[PDB]
Amino acid sequence: HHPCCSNPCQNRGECMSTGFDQYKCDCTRTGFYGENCTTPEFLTRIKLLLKPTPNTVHYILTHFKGVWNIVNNIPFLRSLIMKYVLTSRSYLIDSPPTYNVHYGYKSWEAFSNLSYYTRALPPVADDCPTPMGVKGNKELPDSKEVLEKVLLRREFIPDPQGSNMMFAFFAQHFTHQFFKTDHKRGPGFTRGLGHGVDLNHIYGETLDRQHKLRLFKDGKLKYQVIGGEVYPPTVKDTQVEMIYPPHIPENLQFAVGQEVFGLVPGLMMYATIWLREHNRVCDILKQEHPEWGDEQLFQTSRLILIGETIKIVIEDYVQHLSGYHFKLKFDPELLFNQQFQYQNRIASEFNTLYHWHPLLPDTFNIEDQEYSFKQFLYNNSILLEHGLTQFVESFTRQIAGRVAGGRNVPIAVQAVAKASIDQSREMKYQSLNEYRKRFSLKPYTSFEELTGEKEMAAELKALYSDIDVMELYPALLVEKPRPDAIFGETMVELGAPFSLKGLMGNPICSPQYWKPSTFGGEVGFKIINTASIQSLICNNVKGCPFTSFNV
Amino acid sequence: HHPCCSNPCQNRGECMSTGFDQYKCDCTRTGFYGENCTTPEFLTRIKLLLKPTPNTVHYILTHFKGVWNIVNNIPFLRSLIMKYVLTSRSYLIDSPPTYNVHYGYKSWEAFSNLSYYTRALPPVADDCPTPMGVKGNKELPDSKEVLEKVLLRREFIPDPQGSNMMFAFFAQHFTHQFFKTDHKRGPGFTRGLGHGVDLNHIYGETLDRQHKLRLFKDGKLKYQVIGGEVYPPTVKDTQVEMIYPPHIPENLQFAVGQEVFGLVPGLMMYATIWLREHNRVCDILKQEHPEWGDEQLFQTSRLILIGETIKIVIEDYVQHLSGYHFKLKFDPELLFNQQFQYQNRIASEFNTLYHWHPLLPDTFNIEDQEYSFKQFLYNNSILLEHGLTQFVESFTRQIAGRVAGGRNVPIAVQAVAKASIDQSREMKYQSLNEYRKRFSLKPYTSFEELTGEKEMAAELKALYSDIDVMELYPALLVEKPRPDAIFGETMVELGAPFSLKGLMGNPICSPQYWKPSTFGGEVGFKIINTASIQSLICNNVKGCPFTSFNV
Ligand code: COH
Ligand code: COH
Ligand SMILES: *[C@@H]1O[C@H](CO)[C@@H](O[C@@H]2O[C@H](CO)[C@@H](O[C@H]3O[C@H](CO)[C@@H](O)[C@H](O)[C@@H]3O)[C@H](O)[C@H]2NC(C)=O)[C@H](O)[C@H]1NC(C)=O
Ligand SMILES: *[C@@H]1O[C@H](CO)[C@@H](O[C@@H]2O[C@H](CO)[C@@H](O)[C@H](O)[C@H]2NC(C)=O)[C@H](O)[C@H]1NC(C)=O
Ligand SMILES: *[C@@H]1O[C@H](CO)[C@@H](O[C@@H]2O[C@H](CO)[C@@H](O)[C@H](O)[C@H]2NC(C)=O)[C@H](O)[C@H]1NC(C)=O
Ligand SMILES: *[C@@H]1O[C@H](CO)[C@@H](O[C@@H]2O[C@H](CO)[C@@H](O)[C@H](O)[C@H]2NC(C)=O)[C@H](O)[C@H]1NC(C)=O
Ligand SMILES: CC/C=C\C/C=C\C/C=C\CCCCCCCC(=O)O
Ligand SMILES: CC/C=C\C/C=C\C/C=C\CCCCCCCC(=O)O
Ligand SMILES: CCCCCCCCO[C@@H]1O[C@H](CO)[C@@H](O)[C@H](O)[C@H]1O
Ligand SMILES: *[C@@H]1O[C@H](CO)[C@@H](O)[C@H](O)[C@H]1NC(C)=O
Ligand SMILES: *[C@@H]1O[C@H](CO)[C@@H](O)[C@H](O)[C@H]1NC(C)=O
Repeated sequence: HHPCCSNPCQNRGECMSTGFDQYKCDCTRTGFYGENCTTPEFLTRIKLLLKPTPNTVHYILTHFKGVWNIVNNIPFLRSLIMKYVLTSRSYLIDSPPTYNVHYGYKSWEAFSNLSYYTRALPPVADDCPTPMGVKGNKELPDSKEVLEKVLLRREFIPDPQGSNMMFAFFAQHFTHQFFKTDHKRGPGFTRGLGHGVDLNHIYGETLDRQHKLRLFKDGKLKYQVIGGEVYPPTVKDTQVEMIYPPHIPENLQFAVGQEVFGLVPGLMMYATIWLREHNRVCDILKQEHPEWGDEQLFQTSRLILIGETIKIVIEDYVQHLSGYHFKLKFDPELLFNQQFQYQNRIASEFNTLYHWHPLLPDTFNIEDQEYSFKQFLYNNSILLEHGLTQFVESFTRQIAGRVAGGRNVPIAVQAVAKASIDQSREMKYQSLNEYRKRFSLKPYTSFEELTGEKEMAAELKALYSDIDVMELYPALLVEKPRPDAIFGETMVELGAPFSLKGLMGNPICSPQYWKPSTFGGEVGFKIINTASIQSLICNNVKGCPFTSFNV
Repeated sequence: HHPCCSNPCQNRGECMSTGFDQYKCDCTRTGFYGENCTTPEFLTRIKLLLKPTPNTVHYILTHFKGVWNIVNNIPFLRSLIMKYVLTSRSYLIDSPPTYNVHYGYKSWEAFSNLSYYTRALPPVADDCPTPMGVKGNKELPDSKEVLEKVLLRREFIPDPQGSNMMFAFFAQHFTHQFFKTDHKRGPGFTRGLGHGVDLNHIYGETLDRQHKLRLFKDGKLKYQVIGGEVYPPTVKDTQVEMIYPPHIPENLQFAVGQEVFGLVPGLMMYATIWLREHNRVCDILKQEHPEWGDEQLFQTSRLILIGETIKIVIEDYVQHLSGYHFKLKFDPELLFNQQFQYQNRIASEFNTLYHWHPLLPDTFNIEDQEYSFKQFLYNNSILLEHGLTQFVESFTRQIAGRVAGGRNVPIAVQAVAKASIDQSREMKYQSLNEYRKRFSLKPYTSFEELTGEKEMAAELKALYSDIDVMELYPALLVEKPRPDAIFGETMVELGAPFSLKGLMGNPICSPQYWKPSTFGGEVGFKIINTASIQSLICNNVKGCPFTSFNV
């Protein structure tokens, strides 16, 4: 078996076979040396005793509301802090990217082939003696047992942070531009070849789909008017392929950039809101530039919408998820004198950790109705019946589920939850503890320490035996949450570097792009820098209902 | 007409229309302000009073051999100087990239579509009153007339810097991995989607082509053995498409990563040398790693050859061209504490300036024979007849043509020389003087100042009327050379930023890749960091003949 199977190399050191049964660790720039990269250099030892733990940092950022209130009002100070949040998080991501499901060593194939998700840790080699390497039993516990014992919802557990359905649907719509598993090829492959925030879920992944969605007048997207309301055009009108089961009537097959977005009326609500936003931006641009043509109106609006998206995601979405009293800021200039790579490759494990199915409620409650999963799925009649204003007002009020803490996956999606476990193993993911060490976190020393509780911990001990072979995905969903929080530490500490990297990595954030003329002048540039989830709804939904990401 | 037609914004200010007959310049981070970005800030005023001209710096680099001898052997000084070279040149290149032939403003399409070459200057708008904007006549002079009066060789002008045919064929083999114009789509499009030094000219641009070239044993590339010598395998054996006339003997239809390389035996010489190098690195790695299979042997050799290529290009090829007494160094670590983007997009103008037609001799002299272009073209028999040893010995001794200085384009390639002019015009290139200002050079104030001479200057004055509409490509070939140099200022000052950017921008130069484990341990790493043009031939050509890029 591969001499690296036991993952001997510590502290981001890299393992290489040097014979059939010997390895060498490459400790370059890790700040450690010795056979396994565990002897700290003097200056490292100094950093290690002065580094606060992630839990300490969390405490600080979630208390002293009064101090943060002052901090938030000193632009100089707010910038300093926001800069440090960006730099520290991004240093954890390999960029240019390295490994993928087929390459546990760096290769040109893994670097150059955009069809793969990248990998933050290399796969476990095919010939290892146990699924996690050398530890644990020959087989991992039946995934149906893991799912049933510690993942499936008994009573609905509401998110104590107050996340609503506007938030759950925003997360689903936004992340589905960059998590687009290519099932013809397997779970380690993506169809999102732009690998980030390019708004392909609005404009289409390829030029051909974009051209069928565009009106070719005024920079606009095609649309239809139903009952005086603007909605996406149909499949029949556009020839844009969409995934619909065969019983969907032609007039109900809306066409949008992402072909799975007809699956869910919460996804279509966002699709329709963003299509309106693009056309509203074209209108403002045409007023600023009566000399411009359609192609430039269209491309400039798309750049403006990419900036609006990043800005909302940082200052509304991540803000709300963080629970911080510090006010996060979208400001590309904070990086202009730092070392930072303006590029991103989507990581398989970032896709895995975003499988937030416990966020889903037991029913979808719009106005006086409570729809089951079966009535909601595929059913865009519900959208037309109630209308966008009612959808916003209903979803803003309805609470989502807690994600960490265990037993909160709705039964309606049990096959999806089981697939995440199975596919993690097909992709030969290393263990939870290897992933915690990869992200500068202490390994968990027991199931009880992971869960913070006794009963789920004891079920997992019986299922897995050894904490060091506990798997990443189920651990994210059973992990002890922060006090009154939606997530536990592992979710935050992996999720935040992948997220900030992907947001800031965008070329629009680069110094040659981040200038008013990129966006058609100061008016277009202000649209980005003042965008918000409330303004997005206010500008594009009749009556301008109030909204946010909390109930 | 477009109000930016006259190129009103200076100092890398960006021009935008603000109504039908009005523009705004965006002076963001230029160090200038005012309507056209021409009023310098105080620090800018200071930094401009202190900056030496390129010709002063070139003079210092090519004199005081005595001092440079000292500097070359003080590793700390050498590194400090090489560091400054890398950083100051790279800063001129937009990265992430911006314009292309269809987009004279930033857009997602121009960012994301890898089929385009990028553009260092936006194209002249389609509706400008003259080819170059607003200056000059309604039509540029007939390209055949410019070609015949100032470009065509009367008698062969030797390169005074002593470049040889090893150098000339190395330039052509090396640059044709990244200049691969997609003539199906147009001159502003490329088939080299890796946009740099990925060695697709050895390994194939696509995975399907790579797999047909590979042996699948020991990491190796397929090959044949003719009269005891190793050569690339055939088109028949591999089913790899190559460009060859119908008459070529089956066994001379050599198949290599790049489809056009059977065109010229000097290109097949280097293809053959590099195929041998790949398989020799396979043998070294198999010895080091008997545990490794074919796939990892193949990928790790590729990474190693990519490193060897960068190494030789900087320390042999660019060293030679530069004329400097300072010893250039390939060392990724010099950029580790600098701001630098590990990515590259090939510029259309870098392709245009690399049209080094005048390097070609009047005949190709091997051993006793002197072959004409007609006899040399598509003729791999000559390679087999003389053998690689004789190739290297003859090409090392045969001098190449001078590139600048005018009238040195061999007539056998006059059609290609005329195409460079016609296609520059189709891609709506801005003028020489706009390019010189883009790269911080003073615009030429007369045709005489451009050429350093009278007769060509007078022909060009009558052809073009205004120096501000002289064209880039033909200016590079008539420009007054540096003293006994192969190139003028404009060639070196545009060429060096594009070159060093594409060299250092490669992911293998990034801190996560630049580690001995990437290359299979210390043995593979050393192969890279001790590569030269001499060791390349010594290891792979029977008898280990002396070679160099000069004499
Ligand atoms: C972001 C939070 C979130 C939410 C709220 C959510 C809500 C819902 C929902 C009700 C509206 C339904 C019916 C489903 C059903 C599914 N989900 Co999501 N999912 C979410 C995050 C994800 C992610 C991320 C993936 C992987 C997508 C991929 O890789 O293509 C996923 C995968 C799936 C798949 C697998 C098919 C595939 O194309 O990979 C199904 C089926 N699920 N989910
Ligand atoms: C670098 C030095 C160099 C040399 C020594 C050289 C030597 C030779 C040679 C010797 C046997 C022959 C027969 C030709 C003939 C040709 N050259 Co070159 N070329 C060179 C630099 C280039 C470049 C760069 C291009 C554009 C390549 C592309 O875009 O595909 C080119 C283009 C061409 C093309 C067609 C592609 C195009 O873009 O128009 C032909 C045909 N030529 N050339
Ligand atoms: C990168 O940009 C290239 C230049 O735009 C582009 O090539 C172009 O692709 C389009 C659309 O696929 C082809 O045009 C076709 O448009 C309609 C679509 O319904 C067809 O029915 C027409 O008959 C026509 O064939 C363009 O001809 C083609 N232009 C070229 C090759 O110069 C690439 O598609 C873009 N690449 C990517 C990844 O987007
Ligand atoms: C290097 O890390 C390795 C891999 O775990 C260590 O090797 C194991 O060490 C344990 C405890 O000392 C023993 O069971 C064996 O000696 C090792 N196992 C195997 C399979 O060899 C090693 O001791 C660490 N090396 C150093 C020098 O600290
Ligand atoms: C910016 O450049 C513009 C356009 O190139 C200048 O306009 C010219 O300036 C002077 C007028 O005194 C003349 O040389 C030209 O006849 C003018 N041409 C046009 C089209 O206006 C303008 O002055 C520059 N602005 C500044 C403030 O320097
Ligand atoms: C990226 O890698 C995938 C997986 O290797 C490649 O997909 C395969 O293409 C091969 C070789 O042409 C085929 O035999 C199979 O049809 C594909 N295998 C799959 C999908 O798993 C893909 O071609 C690569 N992309 C690029 C640009 O090279
Ligand atoms: C391409 C990826 C770009 C954006 C991804 C968007 C949202 C994901 C945000 C967080 C995932 C879980 C951790 C939450 C981050 C809050 C903590 C912090 O700001 O440090
Ligand atoms: C893809 C880009 C990578 C490599 C470029 C390859 C060759 C370029 C070399 C010459 C173009 C003219 C450059 C002369 C540079 C010498 C001066 C200097 O180093 O500053
Ligand atoms: C080498 C191909 C020459 C083709 C001749 C057509 C162009 C003639 O051009 C003339 O050539 C003369 C001879 O060198 C020069 O003295 C003139 O200045 C030049 O205009
Ligand atoms: C779809 O939802 C509508 C409400 O608009 C409901 O009346 C109908 O029964 C649903 N259809 C299905 C197939 O569940
Ligand atoms: C090709 O080269 C051979 C020598 O190897 C030469 O004698 C022959 O004439 C050439 N063929 C053509 C078509 O010129």
